[PDB]
Amino acid sequence: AGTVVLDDVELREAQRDYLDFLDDEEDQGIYQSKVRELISDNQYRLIVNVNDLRRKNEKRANRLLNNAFEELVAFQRALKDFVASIDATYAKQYEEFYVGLEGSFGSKHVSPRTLTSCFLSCVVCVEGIVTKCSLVRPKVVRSVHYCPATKKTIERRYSDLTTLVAFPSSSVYPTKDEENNPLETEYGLSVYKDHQTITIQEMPEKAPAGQLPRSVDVILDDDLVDKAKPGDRVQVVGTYRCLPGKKGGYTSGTFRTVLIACNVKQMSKDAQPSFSAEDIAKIKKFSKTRSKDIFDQLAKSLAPSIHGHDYVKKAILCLLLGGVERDLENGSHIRGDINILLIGDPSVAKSQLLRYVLCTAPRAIPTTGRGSSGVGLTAAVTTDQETGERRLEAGAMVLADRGVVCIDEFDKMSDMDRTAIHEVMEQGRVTIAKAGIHARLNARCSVLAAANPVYGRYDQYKTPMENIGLQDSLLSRFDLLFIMLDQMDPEQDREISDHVLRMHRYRAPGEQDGDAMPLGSAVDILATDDPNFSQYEKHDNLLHGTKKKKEKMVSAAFMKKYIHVAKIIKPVLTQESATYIAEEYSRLRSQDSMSSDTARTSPVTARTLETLIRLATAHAKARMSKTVDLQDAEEAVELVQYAYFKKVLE
Amino acid sequence: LKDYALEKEKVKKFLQEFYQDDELGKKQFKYGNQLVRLAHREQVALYVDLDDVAEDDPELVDSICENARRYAKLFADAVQELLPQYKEREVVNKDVLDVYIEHRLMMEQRSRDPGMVRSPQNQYPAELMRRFELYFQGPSSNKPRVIREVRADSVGKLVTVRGIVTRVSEVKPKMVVATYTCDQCGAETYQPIQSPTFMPLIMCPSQECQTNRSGGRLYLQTRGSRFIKFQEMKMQEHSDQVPVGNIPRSITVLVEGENTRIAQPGDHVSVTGIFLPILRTGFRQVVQGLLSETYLEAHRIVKMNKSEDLTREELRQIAEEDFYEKLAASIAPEIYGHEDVKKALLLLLVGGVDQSPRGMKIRGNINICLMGDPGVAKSQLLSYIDRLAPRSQYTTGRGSSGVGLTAAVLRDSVSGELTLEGGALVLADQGVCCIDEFDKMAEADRTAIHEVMEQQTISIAKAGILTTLNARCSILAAANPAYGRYNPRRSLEQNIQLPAALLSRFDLLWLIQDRPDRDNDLRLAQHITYVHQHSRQPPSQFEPLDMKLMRRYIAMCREKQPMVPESLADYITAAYVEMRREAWASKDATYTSARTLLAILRLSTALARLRMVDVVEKEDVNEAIRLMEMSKDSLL
Amino acid sequence: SGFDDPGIFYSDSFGGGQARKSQLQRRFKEFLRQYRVGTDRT
DNA sequence: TTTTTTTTTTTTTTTTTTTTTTTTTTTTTTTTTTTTTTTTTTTTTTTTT
Ligand SMILES: Nc1ncnc2c1ncn2[C@@H]1O[C@H](COP(=O)(O)OP(=O)(O)OP(=O)(O)O)[C@@H](O)[C@H]1O
Ligand SMILES: Nc1ncnc2c1ncn2[C@@H]1O[C@H](COP(=O)(O)OP(=O)(O)OP(=O)(O)O)[C@@H](O)[C@H]1O
Ligand SMILES: [Mg+2]
Ligand SMILES: [Mg+2]
Ligand SMILES: [Zn+2]
Repeated sequence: AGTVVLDDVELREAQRDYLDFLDDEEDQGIYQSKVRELISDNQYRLIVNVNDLRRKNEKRANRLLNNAFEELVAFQRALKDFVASIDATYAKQYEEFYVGLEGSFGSKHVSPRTLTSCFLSCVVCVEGIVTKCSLVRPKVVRSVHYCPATKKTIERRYSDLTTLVAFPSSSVYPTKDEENNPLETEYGLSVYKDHQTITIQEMPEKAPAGQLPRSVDVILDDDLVDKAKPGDRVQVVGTYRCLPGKKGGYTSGTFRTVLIACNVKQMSKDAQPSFSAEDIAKIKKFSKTRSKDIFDQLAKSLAPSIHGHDYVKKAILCLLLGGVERDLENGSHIRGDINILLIGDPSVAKSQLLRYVLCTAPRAIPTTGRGSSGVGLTAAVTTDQETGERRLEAGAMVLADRGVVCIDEFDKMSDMDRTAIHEVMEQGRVTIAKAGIHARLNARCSVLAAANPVYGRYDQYKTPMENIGLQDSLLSRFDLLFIMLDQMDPEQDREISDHVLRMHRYRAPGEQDGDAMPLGSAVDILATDDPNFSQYEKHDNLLHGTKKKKEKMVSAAFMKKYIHVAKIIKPVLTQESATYIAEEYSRLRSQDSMSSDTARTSPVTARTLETLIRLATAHAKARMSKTVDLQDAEEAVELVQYAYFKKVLE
Repeated sequence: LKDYALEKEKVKKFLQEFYQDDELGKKQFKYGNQLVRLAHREQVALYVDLDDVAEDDPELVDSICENARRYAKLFADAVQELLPQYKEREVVNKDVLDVYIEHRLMMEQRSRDPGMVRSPQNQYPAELMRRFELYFQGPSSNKPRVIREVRADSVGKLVTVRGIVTRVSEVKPKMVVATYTCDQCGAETYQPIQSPTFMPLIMCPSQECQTNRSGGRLYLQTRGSRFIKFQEMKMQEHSDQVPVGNIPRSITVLVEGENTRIAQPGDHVSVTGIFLPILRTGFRQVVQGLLSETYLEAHRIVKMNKSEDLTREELRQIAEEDFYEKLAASIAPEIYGHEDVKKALLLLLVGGVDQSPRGMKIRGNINICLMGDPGVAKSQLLSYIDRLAPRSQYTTGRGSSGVGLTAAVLRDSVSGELTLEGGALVLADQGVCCIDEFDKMAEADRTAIHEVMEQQTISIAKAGILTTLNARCSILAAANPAYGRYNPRRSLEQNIQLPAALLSRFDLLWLIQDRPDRDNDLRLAQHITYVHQHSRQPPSQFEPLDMKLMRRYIAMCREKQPMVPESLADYITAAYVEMRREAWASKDATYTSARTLLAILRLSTALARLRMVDVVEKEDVNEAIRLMEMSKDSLL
Repeated sequence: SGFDDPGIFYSDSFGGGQARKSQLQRRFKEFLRQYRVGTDRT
């Protein structure tokens, strides 16, 4: 053969439609700005919301989603044309520009179980958990060969025939000149694109509870390779395709299918935020208006469904803001995470606070007493069994690096596990070694833990030392230790019960009118978008989640935005704050700090001094202060003074 | 694009007339002298510093870095063609490879007939005749890369990466040029080897056997063939360049030649090399295309921070009477207090001197157990000593237990068989093993540590393994004595809770207790707030030494074997018998044995090493005894 | 690595019954270059 | 310059050979991959005086 096409009508029309869609200037300017932004960010993939195409062109959107390969070829040619129009040299740098897809794939949004053969050559959106990743390998796309005898230089092109027919002429590597002079390959002048394969499995929480998991293979090519690691929950948008078998004279009719990714995005749509100019202005005004009691307002707005526990909510706000790590020049390290332990009577809502943090913070990992044992909590070392090499496996605390581990039923863990937690809790790292490999994994996680005292209910007539069952070294790791009692006072009972009944009465606004909460039975989730991978008035409207209109509460979305901005602040200890903190620490170390019939809940060590510093720093962050002023220090000291002592009754 | 004849002339000019003033402001033609040494077979590897090339041809450096195999070949050819005119005398034929080379050259000139045109396949391959290796020291203008980020866009480029060596194979003969001989003809056949495997030749291609149309079967021979020292190492990302939720990424480094036997497992190295593919033939691959494995082809391996391989004032502070105190106070200056603890840790770093009398080895290593209350910088001191010592390993709790401390037999990858890999106590052999949370260590590990601390070996007689490992490592342990806290209502040996054997193995059991104390708590809190405020320890009388300088001083003190005089024997004996009488008389004392006397002796020899004298003096003994006494001071 | 194929190289013979074709070709060559006509006076 | 026999000589074929071109064409082993056991090295819940 050797035929060329003379202005194919469908490809011409498609490229015209796609370039019309991309050239957004008479329209809102969205994708024209996006293409500028990839030029400036020095990238060559544009992610296109398919809903925008449906809005602009139903016919393109449907044809693209149902005939993915040639449509995507048209739309990448149109993208290259458009990029050249904006900037021809940038378009000259990259051989091809790519298009990823995003948005709402209605029936094309599948799971690895539901990705059947009717989606072949369609765009699909598959969600699952990465079970295995291959190594990132380079695949040669253009080899350059020098002939030392003739001084000639040769280039050979290898087209991407991953899912196409590949005749053997298409894969020969040149080794000889025409008259059998040897060629030497120019590695630096050749072009490679790196290639990866991952397997996506149906998420265990979404799989039918009875049977074995279903998987799909995914080919990742350049820009997309290291986007996912084993254990990650990801969306992969791409084309579902049959791979060719080898040449043979006989075939079973059986084909091996893969998904060729055009886009990979993490479930952590909570690990990447989006700030508009108005959002930033709102944050700045919220911080400037009341730069004194802003912390209290944020704390009291934290777990609105839980009544009470004002100090505990302040402490959780400090944990969510964190301190600042000290990275000394000689490589030494002081941690900047706050670890909190909640001891208390049954049914005082400490699991509710852990659940709130789980649904609120980014990179938050849940774990219960005996459901994460040994190597499931810190890292593990296993042997590859294919290459025979040792590999690392990240446990709960490595996966929560720069995040939170919410350890529920902390008292029901084994002592082996609780002593494995020590190094992560203080030095923020996991050190694991077998013979062929030794690593030091970063686990810079804060620990929010909830436990019951020994005897299940807290005895008020015993010291907190013997109600908590924890040894002093472990207790020292937790910088704040809250005893949450069930004081059966009638007045506090009235407060709690009125609150609880108001939350049991609340009905969502208009969305519901007397109806039930759907179970979400695995075909309903694929019907809509996944909120996990999905795409701000500073206050909530008041109805009866609160009794009366006397004090406003911060919006959850705005609070996420505000805390994300404030977490980056690095306030500095001022000399007055440092002197005050030092004096308070020396007072607190002393016996006069505790009266008679009051007892220490946890020991006061140098870790308590860093606790004061970290709490004061978090308080300063809440105000966006850039300095740790005396008010921050005294707030931290009252937190510590509250948590570290308990009156014992007779 | 570019003419390689012009480029070879460029590199010839650079080699011939590049000069510096390296030896005391003297222009010396840096690469000409090395070419002379290479021509006389007195030097094997030539390292071309691309900084030198950039000094007078920066675009040559850019070409080198963007196609590095080509320029390694061009530089090797230029050196080959320059060597004959830099030869001043006759090589003495150091080895057998030289005998083969000069017999081949002799016979080629003998039957030369120079004007004749030979076949292109009828000469010696260039790599068969070199005896020199050429490597690049990458320009300092190229920033070091992260192993994760060395990808397909850097194939064929000269890159530098940094990492920890996790696994390095033994040096093995990799064949470079296979040599065969014929049963008919008396010529030699040569098969240069680029692939990871080769198919040995069968027939010879000689002219005399092509004329005769004989069988001419050829026989593969190690004798005339050419091999190179070859190692395979794995190298891991540093903890500080791994992304947030990830594990470190390994790269395979193919080390060969004069670059072998530099990196051992656990070393922090910086490797310059070319990033190259290995074709993935054979594997019935899911994806069509030419997929390949990658590796780093090593050019320059440099051991970094703690693995790193003096001015008159320097010797001035070494000879200063306060050198011991200054070094000890440089130990983690961000931890306040712990002055004598830091002195003991310094002695552990220096160590005593091993004695081998009449076939009965007694170690020189010093072991120290810090058993203290919570939050007293034990883990910080352990971590500092791990950062500072040259061969140190840090282990915690039970994350590296069992074969993470001893050895395990593991499937080799290079050939494929069962190779022994050492754990922490082998990677820390002749260094420091920092064992944190010692009281919460699995009992099998504790028994292994018994044998390590006295015999300095690990004996294993499990199924796949029957060996004795060398573990000549000092042990720096940290523990909490009993229930987290020291309580005076109970004796030592009850809140120490170490068996007399294990307890006696430690030269110093340092007790730390943080009893509250208002002015002392203020001093600590001020120190800590300053550290949090400036990311450094507060100014003091004497600025603490750099870790590089501390390492240099400790290393100099290491090869300083001092002896114990006969004159001190009575003084030392009296000190020992005294310590032993308090142990017997006291009712709150730990186990005392002859190991206490050996501890005196090796502590005092470490002090003498710190004074860099060759004879232990009474003040060294005096300070050693004071340290042993302070180690149990907190219980007073 | 496993991309290029250098050739095979061989050397000349380093020395070492019924004459082989190599020896016969050598004798033919020496006849061509050593055959001699004429006489002492001519 | 009317009649008249050899002479070719262009046109039908036919032979006919020599040479180049054309036409035809599954089975059988091997090997990787996956999924199983199985001895051994730990290691995690069992109890006492
Ligand atoms: N202010 C409050 N105090 C106590 N309980 C509350 C409060 N507000 C709500 N609750 C409700 O109490 C119920 C039980 O709380 P939860 O299960 O979180 O208790 P818990 O402390 O985890 O108990 P346990 O220690 O046994 O696990 C929850 O349904 C929660 O909604
Ligand atoms: N002089 C000092 N004494 C005690 N603690 C200090 C001192 N200087 C700093 N610190 C702080 O102590 C904190 C660390 O606790 P550390 O590493 O001491 O635990 P540890 O000694 O191993 O105790 P545990 O027995 O609980 O494991 C560090 O953040 C460090 O900044
Ligand atoms: Mg609970
Ligand atoms: Mg510690
Ligand atoms: Zn031969």
